[PDB]
Amino acid sequence: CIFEVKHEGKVMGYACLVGDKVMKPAHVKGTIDNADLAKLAFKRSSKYDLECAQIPVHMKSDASKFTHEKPEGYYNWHHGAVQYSGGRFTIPTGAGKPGDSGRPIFDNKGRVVAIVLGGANEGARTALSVVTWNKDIVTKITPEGAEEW
Amino acid sequence: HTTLGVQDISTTAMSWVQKITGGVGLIVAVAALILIVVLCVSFSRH
Amino acid sequence: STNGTAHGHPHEIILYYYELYPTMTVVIVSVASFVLLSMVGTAVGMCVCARRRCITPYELTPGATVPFLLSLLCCVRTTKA
Repeated sequence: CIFEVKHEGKVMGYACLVGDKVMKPAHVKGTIDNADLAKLAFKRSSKYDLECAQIPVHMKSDASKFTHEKPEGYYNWHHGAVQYSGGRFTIPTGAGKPGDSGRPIFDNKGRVVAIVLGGANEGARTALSVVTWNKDIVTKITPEGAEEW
Repeated sequence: HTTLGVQDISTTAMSWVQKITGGVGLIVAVAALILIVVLCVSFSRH
Repeated sequence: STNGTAHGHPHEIILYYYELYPTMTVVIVSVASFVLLSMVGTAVGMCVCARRRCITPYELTPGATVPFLLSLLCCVRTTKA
């Protein structure tokens, strides 16, 4: 379900097969490192900083079902455990660097909860700037002073 | 004494043609404002 | 002479040209062209605004379609496959 966006042979962010679309943050430079995915036609959406397309039939079995459901507590991401509370995702400062955009923040059942875009350093912890689902629609939470990763 | 600059007559008819122009301008002005209003709604939504 | 009947409609409007003239009509035509340009500019702006509206919902995922009809002629046709 997770695929990596490469730019000049360098991983910039990620792409994800959620629902029946193929997502990847709009701000991420590069092209999905997967033939089938790379040749697709994406529809950009600057409001959501999202850029979706449709999953080829032969990969649709590979999608992951997202969720608006996110109760205060700890979430999972590649570098460790993210913490959600006060309507804000945070992590120990240093555990997220430029080149981590696109990486999903899963919950314990695998549902993608948000997609990292960058983070604002506020000391001990960094408030993440993410793309998250609302009641049904996409949204973007960007803490004051975020540094786009 | 004639010999002056118009415009002058012919009323009605004249109004018929005049009324056709400028209305569409008002429409696109209103639509522009409405688009701005919706944009502000989106800005508020974010 | 060159009777300058009133109308109408229009018709007579052009008859006045002969009365007081060389000019008159050409300036009016230029004004009409300017009005057309304003009308065309408005339409172009409106189409760009229509894009601005369909924006956000330009990424992907269910959600119109839906408001895509009622939907300023695209909206749809657009939602679909």
